[PDB]
Amino acid sequence: MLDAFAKVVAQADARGEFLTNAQFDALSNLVKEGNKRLDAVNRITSNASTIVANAARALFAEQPQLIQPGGNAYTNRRMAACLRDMEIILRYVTYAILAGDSSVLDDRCLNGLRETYQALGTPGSSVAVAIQKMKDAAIAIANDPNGITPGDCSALMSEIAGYFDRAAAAVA
Amino acid sequence: MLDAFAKVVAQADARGEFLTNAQFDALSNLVKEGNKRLDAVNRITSNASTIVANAARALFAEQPQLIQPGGNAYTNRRMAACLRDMEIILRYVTYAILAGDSSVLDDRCLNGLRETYQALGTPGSSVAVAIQKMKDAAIAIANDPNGITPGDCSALMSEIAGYFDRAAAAVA
Amino acid sequence: MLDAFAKVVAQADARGEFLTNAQFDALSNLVKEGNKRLDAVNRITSNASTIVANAARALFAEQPQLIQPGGNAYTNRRMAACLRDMEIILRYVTYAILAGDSSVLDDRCLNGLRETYQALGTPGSSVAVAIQKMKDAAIAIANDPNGITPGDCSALMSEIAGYFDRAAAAVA
Amino acid sequence: MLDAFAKVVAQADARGEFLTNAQFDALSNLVKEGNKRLDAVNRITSNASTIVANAARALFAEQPQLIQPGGNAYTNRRMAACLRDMEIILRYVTYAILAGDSSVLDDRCLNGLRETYQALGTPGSSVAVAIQKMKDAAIAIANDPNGITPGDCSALMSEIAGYFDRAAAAVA
Amino acid sequence: MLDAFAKVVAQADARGEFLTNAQFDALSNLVKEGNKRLDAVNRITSNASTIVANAARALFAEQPQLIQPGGNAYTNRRMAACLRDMEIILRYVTYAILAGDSSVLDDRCLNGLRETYQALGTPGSSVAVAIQKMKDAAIAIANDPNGITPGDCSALMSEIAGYFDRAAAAVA
Amino acid sequence: MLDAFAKVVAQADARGEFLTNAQFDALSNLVKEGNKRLDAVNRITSNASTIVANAARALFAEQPQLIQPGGNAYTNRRMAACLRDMEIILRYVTYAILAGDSSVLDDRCLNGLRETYQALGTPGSSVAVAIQKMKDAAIAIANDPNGITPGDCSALMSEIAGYFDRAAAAVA
Amino acid sequence: MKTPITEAIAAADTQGRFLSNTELQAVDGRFKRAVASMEAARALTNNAQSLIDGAAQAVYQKFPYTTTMQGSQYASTPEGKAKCARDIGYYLRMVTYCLVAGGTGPMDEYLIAGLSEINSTFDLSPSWYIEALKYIKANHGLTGQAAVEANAYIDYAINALS
Amino acid sequence: MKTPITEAIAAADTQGRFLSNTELQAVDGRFKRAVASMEAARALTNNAQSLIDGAAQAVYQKFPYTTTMQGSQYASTPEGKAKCARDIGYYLRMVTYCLVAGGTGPMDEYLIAGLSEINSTFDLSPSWYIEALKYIKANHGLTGQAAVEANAYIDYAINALS
Amino acid sequence: MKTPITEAIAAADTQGRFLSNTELQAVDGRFKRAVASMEAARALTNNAQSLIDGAAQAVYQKFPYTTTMQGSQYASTPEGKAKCARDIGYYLRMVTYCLVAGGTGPMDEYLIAGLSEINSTFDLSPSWYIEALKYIKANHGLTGQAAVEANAYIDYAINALS
Amino acid sequence: MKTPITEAIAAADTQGRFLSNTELQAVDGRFKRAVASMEAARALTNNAQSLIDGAAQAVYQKFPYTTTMQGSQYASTPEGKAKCARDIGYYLRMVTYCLVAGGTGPMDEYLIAGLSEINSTFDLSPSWYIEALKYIKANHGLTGQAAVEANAYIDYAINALS
Amino acid sequence: MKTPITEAIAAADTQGRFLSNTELQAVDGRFKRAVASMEAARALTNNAQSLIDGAAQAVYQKFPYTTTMQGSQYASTPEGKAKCARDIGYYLRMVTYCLVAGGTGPMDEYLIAGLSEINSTFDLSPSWYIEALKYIKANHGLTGQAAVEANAYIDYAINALS
Amino acid sequence: MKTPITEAIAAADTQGRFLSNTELQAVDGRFKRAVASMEAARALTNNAQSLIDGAAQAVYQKFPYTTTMQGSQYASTPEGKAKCARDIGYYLRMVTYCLVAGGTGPMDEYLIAGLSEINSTFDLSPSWYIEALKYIKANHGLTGQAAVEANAYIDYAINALS
Ligand SMILES: *[C@@H](C)[C@H]1/C(=C/c2[nH]c(/C=C3N=C(/C=C4\NC(=O)C(CC)=C4C)C(C)=C\3CCC(=O)O)c(CCC(=O)O)c2C)NC(=O)[C@@H]1C
Repeated sequence: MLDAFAKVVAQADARGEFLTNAQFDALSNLVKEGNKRLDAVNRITSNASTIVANAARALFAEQPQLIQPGGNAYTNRRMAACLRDMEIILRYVTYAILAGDSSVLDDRCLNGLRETYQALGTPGSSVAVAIQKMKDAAIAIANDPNGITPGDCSALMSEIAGYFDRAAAAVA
Repeated sequence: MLDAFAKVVAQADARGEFLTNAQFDALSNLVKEGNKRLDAVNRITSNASTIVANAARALFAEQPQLIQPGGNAYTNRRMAACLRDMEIILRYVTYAILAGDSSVLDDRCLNGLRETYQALGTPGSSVAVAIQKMKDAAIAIANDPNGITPGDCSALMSEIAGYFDRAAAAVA
Repeated sequence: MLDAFAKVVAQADARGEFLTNAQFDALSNLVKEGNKRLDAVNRITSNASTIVANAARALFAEQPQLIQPGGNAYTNRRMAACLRDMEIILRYVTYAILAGDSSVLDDRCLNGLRETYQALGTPGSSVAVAIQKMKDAAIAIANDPNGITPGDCSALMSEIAGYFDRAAAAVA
Repeated sequence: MLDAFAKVVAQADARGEFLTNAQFDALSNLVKEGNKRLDAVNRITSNASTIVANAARALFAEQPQLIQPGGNAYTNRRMAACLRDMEIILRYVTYAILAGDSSVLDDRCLNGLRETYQALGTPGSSVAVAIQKMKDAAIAIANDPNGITPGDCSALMSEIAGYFDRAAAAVA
Repeated sequence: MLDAFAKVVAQADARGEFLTNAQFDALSNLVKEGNKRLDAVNRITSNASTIVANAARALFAEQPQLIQPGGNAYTNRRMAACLRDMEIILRYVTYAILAGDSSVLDDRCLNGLRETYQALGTPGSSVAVAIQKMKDAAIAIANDPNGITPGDCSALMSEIAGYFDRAAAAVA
Repeated sequence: MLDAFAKVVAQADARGEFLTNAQFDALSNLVKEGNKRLDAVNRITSNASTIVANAARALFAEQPQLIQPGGNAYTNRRMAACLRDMEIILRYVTYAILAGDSSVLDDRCLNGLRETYQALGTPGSSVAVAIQKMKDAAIAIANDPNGITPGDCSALMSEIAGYFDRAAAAVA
Repeated sequence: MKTPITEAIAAADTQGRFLSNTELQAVDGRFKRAVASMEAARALTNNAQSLIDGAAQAVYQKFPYTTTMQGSQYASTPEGKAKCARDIGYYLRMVTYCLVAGGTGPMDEYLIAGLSEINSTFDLSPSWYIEALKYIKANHGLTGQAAVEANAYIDYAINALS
Repeated sequence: MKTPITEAIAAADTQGRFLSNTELQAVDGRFKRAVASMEAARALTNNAQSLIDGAAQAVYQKFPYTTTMQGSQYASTPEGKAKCARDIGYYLRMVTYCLVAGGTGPMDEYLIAGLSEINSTFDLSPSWYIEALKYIKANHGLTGQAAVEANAYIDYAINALS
Repeated sequence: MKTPITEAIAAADTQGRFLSNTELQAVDGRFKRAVASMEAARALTNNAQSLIDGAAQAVYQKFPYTTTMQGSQYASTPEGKAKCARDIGYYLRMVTYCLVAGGTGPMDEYLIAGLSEINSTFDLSPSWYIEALKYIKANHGLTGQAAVEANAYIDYAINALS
Repeated sequence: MKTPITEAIAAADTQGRFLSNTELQAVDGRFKRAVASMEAARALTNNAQSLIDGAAQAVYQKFPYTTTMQGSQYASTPEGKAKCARDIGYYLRMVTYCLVAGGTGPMDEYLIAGLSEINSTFDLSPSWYIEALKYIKANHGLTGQAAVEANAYIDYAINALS
Repeated sequence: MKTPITEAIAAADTQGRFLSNTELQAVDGRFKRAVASMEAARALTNNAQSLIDGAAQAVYQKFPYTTTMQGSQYASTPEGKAKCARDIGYYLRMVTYCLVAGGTGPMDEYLIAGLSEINSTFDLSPSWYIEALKYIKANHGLTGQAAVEANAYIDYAINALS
Repeated sequence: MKTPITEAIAAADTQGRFLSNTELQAVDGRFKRAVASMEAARALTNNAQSLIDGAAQAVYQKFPYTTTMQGSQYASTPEGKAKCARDIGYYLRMVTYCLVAGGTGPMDEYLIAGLSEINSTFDLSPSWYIEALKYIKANHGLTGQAAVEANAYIDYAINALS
């Protein structure tokens, strides 16, 4: 597992170099944006259950064959497994938002997940839809201008989107 | 593991359907033949040791190179392993006879067994001969008209043969 | 695991044969050379640490990129791992010298080791250099004419070289 | 684990004796009462959840200090543990009803349970009350004259009471 | 494990009470002293090795029979075990300093430790001396007025002493 | 585990002393008697099965209540357990004969064995009889003057008896 | 799937043994009971629709708020009502699977595994489905041992929801 | 109990290590945040009664059936209402424990562990307690970072019930 | 001890479950079979002595050397013959225990566990006891399902010796 | 395969250690003993046929029934006699393998593993092979330490059959 | 790599939980401390060369034998001196990695893991590197909390060598 | 303790076996070697003092700084010198224990276990003790196989320190 800071460290070490000023300044601006990063994690996490539920409710409305008899999300065992996968993906995405780096999401969630769904018969293209739903909901929630000190979080919301897209691209 | 009854259930569920009359009648005739099924299992099982021993004695008579020095069944370790494999196969076959379905035999015995014998140097074609011997002996014993209420068990003996053939086909 | 004696036994058994005189005489000459074999094992083993250290010191002098930042032997974790691999290889080689047979070295050290270094990024060609260094040092030490009953150990030193070459060939 | 039948067997074996007629007749009357025994198990088991819940609801009404802050059944962790213990005890009691023998209840539930509650601070005298509640409810349910072939189950209800009393006596 | 804050929480819960003002004020003064607490932990921890070594060097000077042949700290295995026990005790003491509560030290270090030394033949009275040495050294280091913002840490040093005394009292 | 040699070593170390001449001479006489010690171990071990069987056959003749219904050695499970205990005891005794020291027998066989038989209902006084039988048989076999270089092994047979008596005393 | 027969085999297979009379007696009891079990499964299947329609109303009458209250989890919309009738039918169909298979396996695998998670996530109250099952148990019109079989698996569902 | 400090120690103790700067930075963040956390705990405690009384009504208005429907699990009796107000107060008191301790530990150990089992056995709907918590979150009158602390633990309760 | 009933409980207890219809059907099959099983146990007990005496001779006729050959393992002495008749009676008594208990448990626990070890240590040939059991199976005079029960447990012994 | 040398290596390899003087002393004892061991192996090999022929008869004389009794497991047919002489030769050949290898490994791996299973399945009595080994031990004509080696491995076989 | 942030995630991920306020407070403490940590890392980097050159001499003065004694492990040759200055720079560079990452992870993974093995194999005395670190700690010229950060990781190195 | 005999027993005991010829050959090699081993142990014991006194000086000459440098770990004081001579004697005494026991056990248990920890904590350089052992190896005055035994255990110590 690497965060944004350890990432730079591990690159300098591979070169055997002290950090340059361009790196000390870049890592200082992460810190200066740390509050915003914590608001996003807190907001997404405090609405984890509604993000997941509403995303599933929409997925099954748009793709009702997933819940018809024979569907991959039919029976409560497979429905629960599906809701869980959505919980898990969202959890590792919020980890990445805190770390400023996707390694935790890659190493512990997305790596091998495409092969898992293929061996089970689960359509990853539908899992990608699910991840897309959560993304729009999480960003809407995290960038809500209400009840918070006004400011610009656009770069952070691009980063947060990057992780959702990354997960969605890894299952499709 | 599925028995004949759970098999139908799992097919109806995949379709989301109650059972039809054609299915309620078919499952009733299994029940009405249940006594015969229990006689066969009891008879084969009560003669397990002679079925196996006599089958091996014949196999080694016909293929004496399996017991010559260098043969795959030479030394007591490999002979015991061979007699065991024959015990195991017969055991899972009797399981299938009771269940009315081959899934237990497939999932827990035959799946991967061809690859096992190939990686060890064991000739599956000779294991198939062994399974053929047990088959003829088990059917002769199970369909013995003596000391039992007279009746027709021909469909059952075809089913029992089906399992032996299935195992024999999976190793060759 | 097989030693020189069990090796012959396992070949005679595969043929179903008692041992011939050519075999009883060959196995007697191993015994008559047993003292020399024990001197070699004792000598190499009593200098294990200097064999390894001096071999590494030379390897890194000749290939200084292995210890530069980014090099496979840079950081103390990877240096220690490298010194360990050299200890391990030497240990299994001394096992083979005592047994008169390479099976222990093959089965427990060299088998799969090429694939291990490939999956890690370790250059086996450099590991082979290391093994070459230890070889020359171990033979020089084991065949030192000093402080020992004079005699001819040339056949033994050819055998000892054979094991080092075998390991070196298996990683490259 | 022993059932009523194995119990007699193990006593005859200790004496080295075949069974006498007094024993063959006693074991036949168990069989002839087997239907009643299965109705009782089925009835208690089909109402397990209401037996437990209603028993707890009454226990806490009568002993409200168990649910006050500081009480042994305060917090959801300890409440759940309490409801579980009641489920478990009832489960092993129904096992004993089917077996005609208390050994399963003794060996796997009641043995050491007094020491467990003492080491935790749980008042076994209150657990006994709980077990008493379940008893009256289970007997009322199992001996309900409605929707069943009329007959006398009084000896069976005495036996069922015996198991509840046994458990209640083992914790107090 | 409880810290100073969780301690108050668990007492209020046992009573079923919100916190009073006397408790909100007491817990605020812990926070206001948090910097001092972190200086002490940092200082003791940054000198862990010299605290331990110098303590042992003095212990063995004063009690040279512990290192004579037959002594409990003779041989490198028992010396290392002794130095380790001193490391471990100091480690759990620094844990307690950070938590403001001895529970971690009690539950995970001191509980059962008297019985351990008795079953091994280790004189706990000598272990207490060792703990006394570390105490004086740790307090001298942690309360060093040099290179730090001047202020009064006397109450903290009394607390730190309390933990050392507690451990020393538990082994003697 | 200690042998006769390690025993002396561990006593000298406790005193911090080199070995004296009285000890170098005593340990030399063990070596000079090593052949006799190996004949005894070889002889007892080559007749392990007859020593055990004949000992049991005599035990049960003298104490036929051990094999009557209800007896501790009745049923094949308990008979096998009894024959095993006799095998095990004899095995650890032969270990002690090779080591010249009872520690292996004490630590790995006899320690706690009295408590084991008491918790099971096994009469250790009868186990002692069994051990007595094996003793006389093992000594008769090991000291057989036939087919061996003549000499005096009386001190060795006293030692061997000592181990049997020790085991017999530990169960009674 | 957990049936009397797969339990018999599982028991033997776990211990590495051939089947024995111990196990065959268990299957005989399944084969004998099958008469009463089939009778119930056939009757519940033949009257499934009126039982589903009746059970749905028992719920809406017992819990009127589920038909007037706003929310996607309630039956206050045509879709909601459809989902509910659908679910009640799922429960009824599982009872008939259990009767045909001779055990709980079908309901265990297809409905009970995951049940509590699903009821929490979608805010579905167990009280609803208990009432629907209670209605089916009272109005299936089965007598004798056929009723005993049906009630054993309906009450099995109810305990899973309690 | 899970607090920022016991997590720091747990981490070190798990690996067999003394504490390090890695961990002390974590406790400093707990000590700094404590200002805002205490402010919230003190305010929620001072206004607890009106918040409990207000929250209980929000529930009865949202779910009127819980006051008119017969059953020991409902607030249709004086005792039922007492039990409900009691439970709402338990939730509010746990929020203040979490604020004082600096983590979820108090709520995790005293309320969440066993929650789903208790709500199933006694037929208590999670929707009720969510609405009570939603009301407290809207009317605690906290601003700034004190509100952020309070809402973080109230929303933590809500996720446990969802 | 392994009976149809303890297997039913074991199955449920292993999974942490109450019993279910799955298991009760198994016990019903034990209770129904008991009619035929008891009939056999009563008949084998009533004719035990002539069956033991007959079986002992079948052995001595099949294996004459066991009566003339010197050795404590043979029946060439009055004591040897006593031990043999004793052992045959043990086998017969275990068959009746299995019939009464409804499973192999009695024979498994009291005779089969340790059997091969005992036959090796005391040089007792399994061929002997197989012949004794084969004789009992042919001359117990049982018809119908009572014979099927008896033969199932005698053949069970024979497989343990093969 | 279990020889004095593979035991030495196994010991070191198990602990992750280079060999030490502890182990080399063990191999020296194997190399010294080899003189007597080889002498025995060479003599048993040179006289193998008369020993096999002699041992087979000792069996048929001790156990006459094995030559007259009907059954594929007996030596009452030319094939049976061939199988028996074959088996006796297998035992003799394993003794010489053990002498050459310096340990039990050859017999352990090629003959003892599976022995009891094979003797049960094919109804081969261990008493037979013990008598054959007892005859070889008495008539191998070895003196001194060569006899001690031979008898150690023949008696090792005998204990495996007892 | 062990940083305050990866510890926070590790804690949550170990328990299968989303992050909570418990963990976010820990990261806030890392973000706040970063001011002082960066200041130190920037200063140590800017003055690295004079600190390495100064530290190397402190060693040669404290341990003069390391410059006059023959051996490839000593600084008695131009290459030896180069290796030593190289190593001191490695230590200094790891301190700045720890300050930037906010924890010991960099030093743990790149230097401490394997340290004792390396110092034994190449006969490098820990006393040397302790003295070099002691010199850097005395002459880095840092004040206030920047010094506290620097000393925390230099003293962390020293404890690893003690 | 690890001796050739306890290894033999350990091997057998691990597998649940009686001893066999495989193991007895190993003990014979220990008994034969004992001649040379004792000769060495007796000589090293008889000349222990001059060897300790000689070895201590070889160290002070090789590493002069250990006699002039201030610190409790050095031999710059009468006590320091006493501790050093003490330690050298400990090493010499362990060599004689290994020779008497026939293996490394004594040195493994009494000296090597914990060695690296002790040398780190008290800042004792392994180079010192290697030089002391190197001196003993050169000046013990042993010839033939007695020297081979002595050097095997001295070089064993040296590898533990390298
Ligand atoms: C070739 C490697 C060099 C060499 C070896 C050599 N040794 C001997 C004789 C002996 N070697 C030993 C050594 C051991 N015996 C053991 O049991 C052990 C482990 C505990 C060891 C290390 C012994 C005892 C002898 C016999 C006594 C003696 O000193 O001679 C020879 C002579 C041939 C022989 O086998 O006796 C030789 C050649 N000598 C060289 O010149 C080679 C460089």
